[PDB]
Amino acid sequence: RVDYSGRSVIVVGPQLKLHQCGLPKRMALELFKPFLLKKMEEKGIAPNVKAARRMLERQRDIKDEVWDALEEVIHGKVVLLNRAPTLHRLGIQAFQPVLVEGQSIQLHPLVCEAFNADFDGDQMAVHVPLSSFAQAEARIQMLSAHNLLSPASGEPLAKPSRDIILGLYYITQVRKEKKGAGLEFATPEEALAAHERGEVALNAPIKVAGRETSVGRLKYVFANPDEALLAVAHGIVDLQDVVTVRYMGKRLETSPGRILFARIVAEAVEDEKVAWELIQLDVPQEKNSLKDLVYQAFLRLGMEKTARLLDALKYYGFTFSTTSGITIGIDDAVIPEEKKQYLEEADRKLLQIEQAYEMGFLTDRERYDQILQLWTETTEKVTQAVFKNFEENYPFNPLYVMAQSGARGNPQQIRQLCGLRGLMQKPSGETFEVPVRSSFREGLTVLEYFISSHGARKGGADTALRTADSGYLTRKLVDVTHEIVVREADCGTTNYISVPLFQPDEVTRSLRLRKRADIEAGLYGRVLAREVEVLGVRLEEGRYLSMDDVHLLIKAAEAGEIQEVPVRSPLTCQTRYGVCQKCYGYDLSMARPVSIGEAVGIVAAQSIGEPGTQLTMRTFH
Amino acid sequence: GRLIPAGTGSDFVRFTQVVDQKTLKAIEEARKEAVEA
Amino acid sequence: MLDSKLKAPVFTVRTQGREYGEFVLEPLERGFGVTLGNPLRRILLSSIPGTAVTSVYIEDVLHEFSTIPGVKEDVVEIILNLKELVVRFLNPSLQTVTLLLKAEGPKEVKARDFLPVADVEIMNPDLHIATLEEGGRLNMEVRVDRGVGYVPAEKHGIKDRINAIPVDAVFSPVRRVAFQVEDTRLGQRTDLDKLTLRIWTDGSVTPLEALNQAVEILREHLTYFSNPQ
Amino acid sequence: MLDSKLKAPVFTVRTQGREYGEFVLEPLERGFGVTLGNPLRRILLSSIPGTAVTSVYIEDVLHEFSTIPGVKEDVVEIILNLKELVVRFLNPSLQTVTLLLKAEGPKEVKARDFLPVADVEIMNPDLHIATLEEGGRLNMEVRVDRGVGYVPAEKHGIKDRINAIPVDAVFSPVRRVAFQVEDTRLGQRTDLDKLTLRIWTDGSVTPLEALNQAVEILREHLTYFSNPQ
Amino acid sequence: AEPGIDKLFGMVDSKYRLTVVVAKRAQQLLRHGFKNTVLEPEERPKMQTLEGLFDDPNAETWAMKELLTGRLVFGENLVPEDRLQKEMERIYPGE
Amino acid sequence: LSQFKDETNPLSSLRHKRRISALGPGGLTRERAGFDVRDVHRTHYGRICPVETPEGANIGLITSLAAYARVDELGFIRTPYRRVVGGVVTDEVVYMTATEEDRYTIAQANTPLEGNRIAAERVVARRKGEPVIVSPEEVEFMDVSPKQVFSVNTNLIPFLEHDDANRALMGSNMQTQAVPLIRAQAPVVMTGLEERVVRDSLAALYAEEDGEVAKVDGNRIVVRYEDGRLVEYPLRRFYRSNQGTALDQRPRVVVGQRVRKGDLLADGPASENGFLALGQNVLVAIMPFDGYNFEDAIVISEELLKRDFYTSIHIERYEIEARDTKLGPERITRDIPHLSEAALRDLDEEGVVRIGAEVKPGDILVGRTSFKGESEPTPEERLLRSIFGEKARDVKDTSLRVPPGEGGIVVRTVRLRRGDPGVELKPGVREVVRVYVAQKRKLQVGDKLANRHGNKGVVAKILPVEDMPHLPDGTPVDVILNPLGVPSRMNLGQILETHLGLAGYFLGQRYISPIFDGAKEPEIKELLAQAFEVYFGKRKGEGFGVDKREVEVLRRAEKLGLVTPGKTPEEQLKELFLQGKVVLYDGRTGEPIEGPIVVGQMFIMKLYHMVEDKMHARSTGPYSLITQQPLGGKAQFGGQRFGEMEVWALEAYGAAHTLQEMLTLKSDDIEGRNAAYEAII
Ligand SMILES: [Mg+2]
Ligand SMILES: [Zn+2]
Repeated sequence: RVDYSGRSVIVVGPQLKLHQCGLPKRMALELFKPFLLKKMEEKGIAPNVKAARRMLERQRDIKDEVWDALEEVIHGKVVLLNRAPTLHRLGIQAFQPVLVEGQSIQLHPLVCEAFNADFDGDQMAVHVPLSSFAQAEARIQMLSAHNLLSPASGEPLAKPSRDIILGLYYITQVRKEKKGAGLEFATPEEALAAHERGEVALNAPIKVAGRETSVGRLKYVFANPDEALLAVAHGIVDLQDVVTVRYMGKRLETSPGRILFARIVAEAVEDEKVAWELIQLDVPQEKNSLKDLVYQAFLRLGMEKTARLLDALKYYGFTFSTTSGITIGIDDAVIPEEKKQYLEEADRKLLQIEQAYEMGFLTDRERYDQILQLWTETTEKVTQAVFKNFEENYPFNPLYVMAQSGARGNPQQIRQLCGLRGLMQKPSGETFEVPVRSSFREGLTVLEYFISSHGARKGGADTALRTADSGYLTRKLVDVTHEIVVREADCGTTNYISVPLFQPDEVTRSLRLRKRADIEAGLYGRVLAREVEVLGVRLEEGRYLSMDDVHLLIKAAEAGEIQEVPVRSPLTCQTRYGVCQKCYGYDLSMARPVSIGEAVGIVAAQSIGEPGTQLTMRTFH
Repeated sequence: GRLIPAGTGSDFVRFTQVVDQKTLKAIEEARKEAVEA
Repeated sequence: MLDSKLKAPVFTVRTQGREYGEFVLEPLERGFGVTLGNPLRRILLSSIPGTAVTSVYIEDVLHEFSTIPGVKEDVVEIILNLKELVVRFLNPSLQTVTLLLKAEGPKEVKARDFLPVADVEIMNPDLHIATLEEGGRLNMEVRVDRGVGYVPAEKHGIKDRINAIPVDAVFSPVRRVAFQVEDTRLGQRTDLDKLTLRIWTDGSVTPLEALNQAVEILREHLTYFSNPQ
Repeated sequence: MLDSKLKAPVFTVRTQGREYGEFVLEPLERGFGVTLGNPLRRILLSSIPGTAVTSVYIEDVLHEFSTIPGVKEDVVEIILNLKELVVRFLNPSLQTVTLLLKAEGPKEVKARDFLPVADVEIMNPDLHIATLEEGGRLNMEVRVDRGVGYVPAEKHGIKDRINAIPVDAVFSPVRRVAFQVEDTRLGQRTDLDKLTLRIWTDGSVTPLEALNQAVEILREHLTYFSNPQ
Repeated sequence: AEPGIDKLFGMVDSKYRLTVVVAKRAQQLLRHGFKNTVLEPEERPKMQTLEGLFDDPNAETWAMKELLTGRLVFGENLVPEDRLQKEMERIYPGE
Repeated sequence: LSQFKDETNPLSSLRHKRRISALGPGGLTRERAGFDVRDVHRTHYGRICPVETPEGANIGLITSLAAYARVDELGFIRTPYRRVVGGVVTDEVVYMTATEEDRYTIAQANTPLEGNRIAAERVVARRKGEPVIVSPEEVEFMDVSPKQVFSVNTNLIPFLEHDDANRALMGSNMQTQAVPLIRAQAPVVMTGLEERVVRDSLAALYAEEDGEVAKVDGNRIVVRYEDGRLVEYPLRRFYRSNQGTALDQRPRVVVGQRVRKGDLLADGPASENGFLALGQNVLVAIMPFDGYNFEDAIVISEELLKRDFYTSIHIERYEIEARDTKLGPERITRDIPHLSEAALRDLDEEGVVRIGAEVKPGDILVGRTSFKGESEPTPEERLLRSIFGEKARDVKDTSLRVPPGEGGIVVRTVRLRRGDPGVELKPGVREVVRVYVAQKRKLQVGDKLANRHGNKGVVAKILPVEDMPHLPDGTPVDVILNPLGVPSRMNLGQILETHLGLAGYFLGQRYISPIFDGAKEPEIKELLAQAFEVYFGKRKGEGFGVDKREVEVLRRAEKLGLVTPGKTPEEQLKELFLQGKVVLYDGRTGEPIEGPIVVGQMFIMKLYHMVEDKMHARSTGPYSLITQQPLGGKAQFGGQRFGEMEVWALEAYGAAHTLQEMLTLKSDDIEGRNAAYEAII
């Protein structure tokens, strides 16, 4: 048990910046008691230590002067925060305390992803770095706002979680309303006029499918950037509306919100043009686009500057979300009109299967496996049906966007509310013959409910297991891997592995380009063993291949210039106990090369233990 | 309960000192003093 | 004074040029920074009446979607550049001023090229209207008015000359407003509103000036609650 | 005056009692009904002063969690009913008034049972304090103060008599605010804002009074933009 | 995040080295007297109850604020281990 | 198997009475065998709830039975099923054994019924654990009720039907954690058993036989039955529940009242009017706020505290003993040897603290005096005492104090001295001193509240009524729930509750939506319709129409697809309201919130604060005797554990020192921690 420890309930701290964290002064006081005592003596509050002690032994006795003392002792010090299962190194992060009233601990929303913590009563512990050294490391290499990219993947972890996307998404989406009369302005001038008046009338919308420009573009043109928003503020143009605007050198046909997003980033980091180069305003910002943005900003502009962008997004996402007024009603979950069809069609088809068995054609089994096949297909049918519904008719259905935007929702989940959750398995594993005809929108019956219940337990029983299986694993991994640490000079043994860009057997034999992901996995931030000249550029030897480079090799393999890639690796290192800079690679939590002395052994063992909690668990062997 | 072999606990950096140009000239002055008589 | 009244809004200012002007004011009680910043904002944008090009008439041009020979820019691009033009008249007697300009041949047409008008001044001289090649004939009359807020060219539909084309109304020397309400700690209680609002201005007027006008409009409106009925 | 100034906010009022008071004011320019109604609302709820039971002393009761014989209600229920009591004193001279009441036996104790005090008035007479059975002895002293906002009984900790028990402070005499901005048609232009805000009050002050105080707070705050720095 | 952390990172050969430097600089900043600094005059360390950070709030926030400047020197073996502590006591007062 | 009654609130104390466990005698089912038992077997129908069992390792092994589940002759849960001879359904019921259930073709209750007549040719039935579409002529037996399928605790959920069985579990266990508020309120929408719950549980006091009331004290209701008798019914004023929740019986009957047999005389700890009541139906908007409701955070309107809404009374029972040491008896006296009378005030009674005294952390609750050393005096302390006052009481201050965290006002005390009446004083125990303290807990930022569905969350911010979301008519929302928490989890039932709620708000009425037979989407849209008239009808007459704001949000709403383009705003808003959402203005800006947002009367309870909750925090403290690591207990908090998983976390980082610290200076370095402290000092 640590001596300078603490633990309380946690609570979202929206205004807080990644940098800091809200810590109850009342907690801080005990935590930093000795640091305070002495500081009391440095001021007039108390003559000596023992005094300063008795001065605080009772709650009613504290002069408001003491808070000012503690607040002064904590000036630039930082503390560590822990979460229930510490699965990876980010399971503990350092922040600057900003003392606050009450019992709760104010936590930043962006790091809620690193520690798997939600606010249904989760509680985090808190420790204190006593030595000037422990502090040094803590706030240098352990502080949150510095470790933005994961050690598992060069993907950021400071990604705009649920609420932020939801906000940033709604702002940048464009709308489409009613196509009745001709949509052709690309050519006639009588087309501009007639469909401009017809729009003024009740027939043409401001956002109609009319190739070049829906009358919504025809009506409004905005000179400078600002001009655009001002009209919005006056109630002329919604943010999600299709309008034309003049930017730096182009007449760009892009929506208000999109134009605004542009600024947000353009402002977060003042290199405005550099802000435009790494952003895609041609689409609604999903978590991935954002994720991407983050990464890019990280390699492009620099670490701290990224941090700023992060909170910038955090802030506006949060705000815009509030105003967007997205909510949850029963009618918002919309059931397709096709559901009845697909159901009945498959219904009668079941009847045939029955008549086919009543006669003696299909064996007891054949019947069974044929029925399930009917549903499994029929169910997947309703699924793409509901989506199509929303995709076509309600682009801004609440329940929808959240799932489209990197926000919240799973295709399979949606299915259970709007479409229907169809097949649940029996106790053993044999799926039931009858499906669950109902959705959650309508009354899941007394029994279709019970039916689906079974499968629920197995999922929970499974989750209960990786809570510790996850450990079973990491343990073993750390037992074998702890010793492994980066301590080197470029290990001179050049024995290298060749990464395959093609796989021999999807379909028997057909050579194919590996998935952009796997390949990424294989060559991201590696060190070329030998030089490779590919599409025109000469990748030199020993060069660390950035994601941009691993994007080139692929583009090259697409063309047909390389089937393998020479690259250093741990599997071929010479340092007996340890691995070197050139053989490990890039990925420290930072994107440059690995820094000597990184505890890779574990960093590794961890990245592999966590996701393990997501894999199925029937029987070991 | 020893310092960790890995990390800031690297033989590579366990030893590193810092200086001010003021303390730089002060140590060379000590070297100058080494000249006897 | 010493206790509650000396503990008074420390009005602090930071202004560079006539365009940007930050304004801080704290302490404030609970949720007042918002109570103030928001209205001022709404005023700073709509109310600070201003000036903007309300109508245009190119002599040979009939519709807004046309292109003039010897003129690189198209009608729509130029009418757009005119929205960028900032003028300033000195007294009420000037409600609607029609500025005139005619230039020919190989010359660049900038706002300084408009024939001077007695009580009117152009703060946007070097702004670029067009690039004339050869045999470039451009003779126009651009209307100018004093109004408030934003008025779509559709809403007013000005009619000086039948072949003229209305323009959208950007009535404000104010470009953008922005206010933040961050906590400030004053001794005893921590809950405190600190209101700081950032104002941008085309230069016609100054942030400070704007702000002053703003507060007054509010004040003047608060007096309108006098005679019951 | 005749044209633009005579065309001035017709301040009309409709007030019944001291609780409800509607207030209409039109015409107003573009989006101003909102510009005004919202701040006033924000003020009317946070900013305005009133009265609330700050402390209580039952004679035989020591802590708040006790129950008095012959009395159906428990200390905590009664102290709760007292928060419901709305009083009204007439001048500054009355900062803290202690109202007294003692009733015995088979009678219902209502607020009217408090012994009258010269400059103080009880608008909540029929409010129910307690139900006494037989041999029911209730003799208490309930403090009353003039303050602003909400103040937890923990925050003040009033000390009249050592066995007394503080109560929570519900000082906004305002219950609820509500404002609507419906279009009004005045001759020429149709776009018009008509601002009418409905104010409810516990009785301590009046809707009108409140409103006045409100606008002033705003005004006083608009003056705080005087001295740059 | 923290001031020019990138800039700092870049000034070292190893990440973990930058940590040792700052920490040891912060050490000396306090022990030998806190005025053992290289950049105090015009734009320096500052806190706001008054502008009093000029005296002793955060040690390393200083160290880093100096290291970001090019006056300090960190080496593997720059100045002999024991003669350093001697020359430093001799020149910096405050105790 | 026998355990403390879980009376966090009557419901909890009941379920805990009727749950069924696996483990125990060991000879029936130990810890090893699992997953086949832990799964919800087919037979569990009406015999065991499939939701009820708790989360965690101990899953499915412990679960409370169902509604109509009954142990016949030998412990065999028989679930009832009614008989159906031919196409005729009976009101007769057979409590059937697991086994026999398989021999028959059984059908569900949802089957369209004309009385005894089945109504559809191809109607569902399930032979033996297999779903089967059977004919009316094969339907041998039918399900008794939707209720029998689950447990009591679960039956209390509104539209169970629309909520993922997974999250519905949370809902059921949440109720078991409901703390009694001094302002109970029945749900705006109930299932139908709230009544029966309070009744079958022993919360409220019911009238035996008809009569009239005589006296209605705050402590007793002596009723007079028509039989010529009258009995005094005491009411547990303020009693201490095992878990520290108040249990008071508040009389609801006035003086001289003719009572019907079985009518509530008094309400139980958490009953409003004979109905179960926890938390309080509160008007709620369901949108995103800044980040105040981000993953599972809840924003609360200060207004909720103005009225004593979520407020609850707790009581902890501090106890201290006068032990007999061979060094000399520990006396309990007002005497506190070393420093002040200031601290002796509330220690009024010589020794004990005075009732009704406000105790804060660190005040003496009780004084006691034990001896200074183990066997010998002190040479150094000998000098000091002599220097300023030799003649000093060589007794040590060992006095029960207020542990950090909190205390309230003392309400009762107990002291048992030498001549024991009929009490059991342990050996060495000279005498005991109990101190019951009480405290009001008004909801605050650290607390957690959750609806019956499963949306669980913590208060992150209490907003000033000044600026939170306000409806067109001045009435503002109490709580703002994040939408995002709804999609992922699948319990639309809450979203359904809020809608019916909105109706009841304007229509001033409460409803009862049964388990799966309850309210239907059309019926609610119907009440909403009625509500539009109360909402907007008065609006018409009161003198005004629609806002620029109201119109504006409409524009964005048709562009959305929530309102039929071309219809009048008045007509459009009706449409939009029927959808369950209304227009809301910011409150901070007064502008509207682009897009209609739903709002309504959702029931929400406040959850009990465990001991761990009491945010711990230890600087320095005791240490184990054999293991030298930090240990707590009574008043020093006790250190937090630094587990392997946590070590690695640091190991992974370059936290060398920070890790050494955690292993040395902070926990085991005897000479380390000492020099440590001092150094810091
Ligand atoms: Mg949680
Ligand atoms: Zn190597």
